Amino acid sequence: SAFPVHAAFEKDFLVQLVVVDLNDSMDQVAEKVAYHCVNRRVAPREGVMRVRKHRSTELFPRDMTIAESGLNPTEVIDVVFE
Amino acid sequence: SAFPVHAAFEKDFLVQLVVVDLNDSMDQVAEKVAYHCVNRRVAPREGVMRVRKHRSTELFPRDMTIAESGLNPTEVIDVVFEE
Amino acid sequence: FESKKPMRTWSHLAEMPSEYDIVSRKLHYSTNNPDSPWELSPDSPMNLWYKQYRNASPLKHDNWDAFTDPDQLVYRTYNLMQDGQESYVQSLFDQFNEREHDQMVREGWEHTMARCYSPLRYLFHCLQMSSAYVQQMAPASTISNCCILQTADSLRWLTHTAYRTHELSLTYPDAGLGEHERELWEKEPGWQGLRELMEKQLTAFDWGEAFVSLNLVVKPMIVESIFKPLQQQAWENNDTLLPLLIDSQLKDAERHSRWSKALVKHALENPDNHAVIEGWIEKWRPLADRAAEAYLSMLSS
Amino acid sequence: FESKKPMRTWSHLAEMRKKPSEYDIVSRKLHYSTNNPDSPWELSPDSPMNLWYKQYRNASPLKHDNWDAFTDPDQLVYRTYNLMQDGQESYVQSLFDQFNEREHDQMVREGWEHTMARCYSPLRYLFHCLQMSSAYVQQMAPASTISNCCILQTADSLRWLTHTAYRTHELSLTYPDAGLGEHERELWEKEPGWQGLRELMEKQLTAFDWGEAFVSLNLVVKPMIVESIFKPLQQQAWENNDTLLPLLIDSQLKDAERHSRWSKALVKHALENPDNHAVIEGWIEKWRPLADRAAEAYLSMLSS
Amino acid sequence: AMHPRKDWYELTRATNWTPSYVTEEQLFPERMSGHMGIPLEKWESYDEPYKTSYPEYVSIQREKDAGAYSVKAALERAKIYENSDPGWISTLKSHYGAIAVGEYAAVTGEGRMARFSKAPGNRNMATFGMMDELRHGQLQLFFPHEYCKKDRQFDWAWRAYHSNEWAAIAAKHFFDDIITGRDAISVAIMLTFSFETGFTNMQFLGLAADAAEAGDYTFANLISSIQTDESRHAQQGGPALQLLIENGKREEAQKKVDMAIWRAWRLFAVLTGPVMDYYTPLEDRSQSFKEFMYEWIIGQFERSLIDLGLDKPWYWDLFLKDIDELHHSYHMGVWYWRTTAWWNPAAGVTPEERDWLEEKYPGWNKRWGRCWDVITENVLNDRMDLVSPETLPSVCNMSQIPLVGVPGDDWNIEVFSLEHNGRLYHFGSEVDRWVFQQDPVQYQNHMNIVDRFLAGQIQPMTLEGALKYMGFQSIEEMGKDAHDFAWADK
Amino acid sequence: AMHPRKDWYELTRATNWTPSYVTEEQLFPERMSGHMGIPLEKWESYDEPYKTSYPEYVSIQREKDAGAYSVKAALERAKIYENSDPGWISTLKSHYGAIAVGEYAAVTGEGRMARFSKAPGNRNMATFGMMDELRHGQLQLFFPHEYCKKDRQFDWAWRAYHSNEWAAIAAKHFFDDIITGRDAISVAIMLTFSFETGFTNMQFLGLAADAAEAGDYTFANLISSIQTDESRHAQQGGPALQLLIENGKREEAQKKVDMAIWRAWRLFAVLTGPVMDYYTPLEDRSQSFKEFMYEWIIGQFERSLIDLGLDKPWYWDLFLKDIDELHHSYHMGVWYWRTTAWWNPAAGVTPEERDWLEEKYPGWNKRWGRCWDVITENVLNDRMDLVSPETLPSVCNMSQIPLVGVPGDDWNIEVFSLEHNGRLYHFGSEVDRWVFQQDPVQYQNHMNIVDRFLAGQIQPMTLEGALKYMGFQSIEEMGKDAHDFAWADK
Ligand SMILES: [Cl-]
Ligand SMILES: [Fe+3]
Ligand SMILES: [Fe+3]
Ligand SMILES: [Fe+3]
Ligand SMILES: [Fe+3]
Ligand SMILES: [Mg+2]
Ligand SMILES: [Mg+2]
Ligand SMILES: [Mg+2]
Ligand SMILES: [Mg+2]
Ligand SMILES: [Mg+2]
Ligand SMILES: [Mg+2]
Ligand SMILES: [Mg+2]
Ligand SMILES: [Mg+2]
Ligand SMILES: [Mg+2]
Repeated sequence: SAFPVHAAFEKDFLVQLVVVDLNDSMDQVAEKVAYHCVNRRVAPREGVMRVRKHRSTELFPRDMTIAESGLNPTEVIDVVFE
Repeated sequence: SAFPVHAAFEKDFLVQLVVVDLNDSMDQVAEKVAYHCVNRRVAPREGVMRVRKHRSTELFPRDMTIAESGLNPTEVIDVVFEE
Repeated sequence: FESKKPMRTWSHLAEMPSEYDIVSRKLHYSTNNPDSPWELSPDSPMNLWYKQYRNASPLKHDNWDAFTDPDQLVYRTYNLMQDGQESYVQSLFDQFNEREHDQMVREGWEHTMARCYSPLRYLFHCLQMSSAYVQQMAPASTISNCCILQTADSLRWLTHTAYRTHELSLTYPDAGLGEHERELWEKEPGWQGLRELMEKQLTAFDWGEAFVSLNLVVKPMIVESIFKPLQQQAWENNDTLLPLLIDSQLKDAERHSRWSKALVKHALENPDNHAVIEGWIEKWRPLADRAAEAYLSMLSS
Repeated sequence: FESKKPMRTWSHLAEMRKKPSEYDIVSRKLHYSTNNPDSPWELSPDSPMNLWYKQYRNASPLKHDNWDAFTDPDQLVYRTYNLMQDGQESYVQSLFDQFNEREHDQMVREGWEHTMARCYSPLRYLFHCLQMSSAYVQQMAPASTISNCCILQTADSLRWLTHTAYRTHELSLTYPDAGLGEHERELWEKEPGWQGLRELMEKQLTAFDWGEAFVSLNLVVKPMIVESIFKPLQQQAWENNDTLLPLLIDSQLKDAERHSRWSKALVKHALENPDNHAVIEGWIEKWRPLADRAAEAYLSMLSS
Repeated sequence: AMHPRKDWYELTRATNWTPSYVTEEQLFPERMSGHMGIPLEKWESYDEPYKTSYPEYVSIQREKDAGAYSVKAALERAKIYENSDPGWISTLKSHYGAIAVGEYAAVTGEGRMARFSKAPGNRNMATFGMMDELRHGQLQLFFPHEYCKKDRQFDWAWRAYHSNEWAAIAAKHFFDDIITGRDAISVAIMLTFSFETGFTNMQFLGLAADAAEAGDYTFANLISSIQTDESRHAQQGGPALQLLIENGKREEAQKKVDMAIWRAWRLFAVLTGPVMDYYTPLEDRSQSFKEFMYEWIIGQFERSLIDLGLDKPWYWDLFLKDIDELHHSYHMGVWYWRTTAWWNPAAGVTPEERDWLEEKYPGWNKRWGRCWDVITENVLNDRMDLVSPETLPSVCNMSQIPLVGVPGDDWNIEVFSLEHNGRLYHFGSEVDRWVFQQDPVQYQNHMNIVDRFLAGQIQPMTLEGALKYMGFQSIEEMGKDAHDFAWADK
Repeated sequence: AMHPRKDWYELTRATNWTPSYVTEEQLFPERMSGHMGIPLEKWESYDEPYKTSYPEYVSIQREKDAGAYSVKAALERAKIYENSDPGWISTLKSHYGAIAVGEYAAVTGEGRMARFSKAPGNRNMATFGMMDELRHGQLQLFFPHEYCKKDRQFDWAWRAYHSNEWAAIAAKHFFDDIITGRDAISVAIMLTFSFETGFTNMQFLGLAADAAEAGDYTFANLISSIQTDESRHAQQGGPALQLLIENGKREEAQKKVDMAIWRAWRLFAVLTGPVMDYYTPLEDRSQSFKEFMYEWIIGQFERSLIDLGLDKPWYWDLFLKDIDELHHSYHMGVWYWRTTAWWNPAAGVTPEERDWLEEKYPGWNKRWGRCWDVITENVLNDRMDLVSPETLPSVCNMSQIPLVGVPGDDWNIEVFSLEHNGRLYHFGSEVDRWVFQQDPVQYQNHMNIVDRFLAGQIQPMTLEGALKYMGFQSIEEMGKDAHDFAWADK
């Protein structure tokens, strides 16, 4: 159930390939993306990591799964705070 | 009354032109040569200085002058310490 | 990955280099990926062009890159050699002009030159265009390099012809020299065999057919049926310049024959290529025959 | 002693220049042997070579305030001479190769090989005399800019000698029974048509005054060779279906014309002193009759 | 005597004729010629401004090579490899890999014009162009060959274009688009006017100066020599553009220039931007990359376009903004993913260097500095795991370079995507997507390296598998920090 | 086709003939030809071993200059003058002054043979020799000219031979004796066999290596290029010696070799000896001057002489002793009288260097070390008056170099004098006196600079008056300590 996304993490300089799973929650998706950004090129922060379609203003629910999100493989997401 | 000699001073590395006077004694000639050698390339030494024709064994008397000596201009002399 | 020491030459050469090998060998990365010669859509127009006219050529070898110019020329040594040849031609032109050579040719020779010599600039430029085509399509950089130098040599001949066309016109201003050559190329019967031959040859787009038709048929015909007869006629008409100029051009032409014959030898390592090369020679030879015959009838007229 | 700034070029040029030509930098005022009129060379003033130079250079009737100011009109240096001549030799060597390939020599008119053996191949002696004579003017000339023209002219003479050696051998391959490469010394020594030229050169080679040497060699001998040897040989070659020789001679005549050019420039320089007109004219009148006799004898032989 | 070139030059390009045994279109098919339907006779007005002739060419070029090779030989004891700054050695490695076999590819762009251009003067100048680019390809193989014995990364002077290394794919995608993959008139416009006249001419002048500063006179001389060839063939585009404009194809001409300048810029930003602002020692930086773009590239484009009767491309303000930002992110990426490069990137973020960056790019520290702060503290704590990547960057489906933006306090990153014939494409700028849509058949089925990764072509499906796919053959070939992290010591 | 040189070469030197209109002796006067009464026919046996032809010559020499000048141009902005060690700069200054216009003088030696040698092969090879030395003179003027604007001492590249500076007089007295002031066969023997084959070949090879070590690749390349010309004309002497021996003139051949080798040695010891053992940085000394003389000059002479059927010169044991001693005294003199040189001598007597000198010349510190001890103490006490002379050294009437000996513990100095035709001459060795007596008419009325001083030719009669006479034109031109005495406080 591998599910590739292209993810841009808040305050990082690029978009990266992150392969997540169809049944991952958004919380779990954010954690998998953060692994490749936080304490590498982005300072660690308190606050809730949220996922959204790239450049959109609406956030996915934290416990919504990739499978029910309406996202398609290889679409671009942002991982942001608050 | 200038008189040119070529002089080699004991322990120096070369022969130099030194212009002396017909009426200079050999002592005075040795001092004029020494001026151009001692404390320049040759360590100062105590002792009487003597003059001889180059590579000669015989020395000129100390109070003999250049004119008295029969030396000819541009001949070579050694200046060496007394034995 | 493991640790490895530096190699003394390129990795592709190291398990076996001349200056020639170092700077000439295996540079066409466009042969690496059969379905995508170029780093573009596999169906981009130029990728389709190369897949048809290079990759799919009926002339086949598993290692075209192993071809070696028998003269092993590089840009540096080509210019050394050709500067010497152009020094020769420059002194030829300068000194023959000083002694008013063109005034001394036999009566009427200027009209033979206007008709049979000055329009060669069109033939030579066709060779130039054609050699550039074989350059860009050939499946090995060592082959392409021979074609580059041959393209340059063709421009060399064109330039010689331009210079002498103008110069001759200074002594013979009423012969149409430098004025009538396009019309002759287009309409004079003696040129129409050559023009038909080159128009058709320039639209043979398979790299192998292009090479065989140009270098094994057209160019040897030009040596035997144009260059050499022109020398003989010149001598007979007290033109001592043209044969000496052609001597230097024939040096280029023999070099073209030398690398061409070496490429055929390479190709024939695949026994299937004999029939393919022979088939193209048999196809093109009749056009070349007619080109020669029409030209020689015009030259002898 | 005072403090002075660096000079941008040599001190001898630094007044009138900031950056002279390459030619000036490497050619001008190099004969230190003219600095001391009593001792050209740093030896006894009466050493044999000092006596020679005081007599045959310094005391020449040909006089000038400033020979060093002479300038080669071509301003040639070693580097630019070799560039030029490598080109000319590429031309000639290519001609040799191509004419050999088409067996040019076998197609000359009947008898031409005998005219070549008699009138062409012994030119190696004449050309070597020119080489020797040019070297003499080199070593005696009172300015390095004059001497440099002479060096290059010595080299050109050797160039011509070498052409002649090459072609003598080559022609003998096609014509083995004409004495080519075998009889030239005897011809030079004993054949009437060569004796004018031989007498001329033996006498010219023993004119040791630098000025007389220059005038006899470059204003009399060498122009005669152009007019009475090179050009007639050229015309006769064409008439005999020898196409190579005239082309070869045209390359050699390019050298000869260059020699004429710097020679004319030296005369113009010399004539800044009006006394030199009579000196040069006198030497030309002295030597021309020998040169004319040489030409006439050669031409009778050529045409026989 | 010799007759002056001006008296016989016209006969050298009096070579057009009216075909009869084949048609004009068969002889010059539009797909290879790019004549846009403009008939033969109109092309005879084409006039190259800087003329030359074969005898002159072989004479001057003989002299040029005599110098270039004599200097190389005379300085072989200088030991540049051992005595140069690591920054300079990496500059050489990057340059030779990105350029040498690309120069040889340019022979084919020139050959395309030599055969298929309808303009006689173009066909002749392109013949000299074939020879020039042959020279440049051979020079830039012969010279780095000397260093093979010192360092396997110099093998990439030959190997890069034969590889699937990501920067090599970006170079090949660009050069196959503007040099080898389009018709003759497109090559004239995109290669000779937009790329060579527009970028490489001034770049090579800059690089030769840099080489002298680095004490590498063999390379300074080599690059200077190559630059003196440029105008002879780079001149071909101008007259082509004039001809198009005069014959109703202004918008077509503008479009090709627009496309080529942007594509050149993105590659230039990844290859040269980091060298100028980060690899070059601080004391030897005469100006910033931005100042260079403004001084030597942008203004020249503006005035050369106006002279032709063209306009500044539609994206000019985007271009200007990009010069402030793009190469800083590209540099960060090349360094963080240094193991995928065939040279050793210099981080270039010592305190004194960051002061210079702040001066040249006000606000640099609040942007890229935030990332380098994290990286720098990790280096100081010897957290090598945190300065080594474990995933791939997302890659532009046009430039083949990763998708970047501005980091830190002004975080802004934008991907421009496109659904096209059932496939989702991603682009690193509005202009790159536009280029795609201008000629989709050129691009649409191309797979970038991440597409191949996702499609199963790269095994194992890991960064390690990707390094193997990219053509690395030993541990030593993969990029490392140019200074072994000594920069963090102070 | 072309015919190989062996097929036609003989005809190029088939140029002797029997004169009729003048005599053989008129055409080839003994004073200019040096044929020693040997008739023309015998000279036809002369056979130069290494054949050359004109087309080959202009082609090869064209290539050599292409390289030499292109290297100079490409290194123009490398700032060698500013970045070289002072010892190297002084080495350059000394070299160019002593050599450049002397090379041009060698044209005349070669020209003497070209006109007056009775051997045809000699006359042709001498013609190439004229050309070779023209090259060398022009090269060695063009190359230092660049430095004039930096340093007035480089003016002496041109000025030295035009001056009465003492070392210039020594050089001119030697070169006018062996190159320009004798008959053709003497030139062949004394210049091409003795000096060029015998000394300059190995000297130039050594100097090119020293240049590379010093980082001066332009000069390294230049000197190497010049050395490649030497064999072409230096070959002329051997065949001339063989011919003399074959024709009953062995005694005369030996005498001329004996003379030439000794005269070359004394000048070599003053010009190159100090450079090798004192100017060259200690770390870059591969062998001592003595070791160089032994293993590259003396042994090679021994073997070449035996090969020709000649003997070691009578003075060989004196020669061997001299290489232990002479140049140490010459160096001391050049340094102490440095104000009279156009270069800046390096003292070369730091403790580390004195240790090396002691290793290479056991007993050095007991001898020359004693003088340097006094000099060093005076420098430390800033007694500049005591490290600058007031008087003139006595000068050899042959070599024109001052009369020296061994100083210190083992003091020994010997002047060899001669009364001749009413005048008293002084010589620096038994051999120098012997050379004078071999050919007194060459030498007898020459006045050395001290003779001139005593004859009232130099006013004022002081060392300062002498400096003016020697041609110095500013304070800057006069020699100073190369390191501004930095070596003393070490
Ligand atoms: Cl001082
Ligand atoms: Fe290029
Ligand atoms: Fe280019
Ligand atoms: Fe020399
Ligand atoms: Fe020499
Ligand atoms: Mg779960
Ligand atoms: Mg397909
Ligand atoms: Mg094979
Ligand atoms: Mg006309
Ligand atoms: Mg038929
Ligand atoms: Mg004077
Ligand atoms: Mg004047
Ligand atoms: Mg570690
Ligand atoms: Mg004092």
